[PDB]
Amino acid sequence: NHFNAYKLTRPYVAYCADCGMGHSCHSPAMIENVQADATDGTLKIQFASQ
Amino acid sequence: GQPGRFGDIQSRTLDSKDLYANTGLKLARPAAGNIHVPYTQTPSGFKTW
Repeated sequence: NHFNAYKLTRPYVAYCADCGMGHSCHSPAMIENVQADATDGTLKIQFASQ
Repeated sequence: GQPGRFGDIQSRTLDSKDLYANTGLKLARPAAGNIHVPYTQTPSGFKTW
């Protein structure tokens, strides 16, 4: 319940392929992963902000 | 381990620190402007099986 490891780092921007409306942009809200890997059917998402 | 069917990657146990793979992986060149990396291979055939 302390989470100290994150404090060294910051978020960052990336090149998103769908910024809405089908037009490419740079965004602080991209998404890279899915990795379902469960059995009940939950999902983990690793998106580039904090 | 012909790629795409069963047994596309394997190892003698959970810790055999070298492992066989024939996943047909190859990477191409990106298009202009955006910085990324393209690469093509058949998906993980285990889930297909």
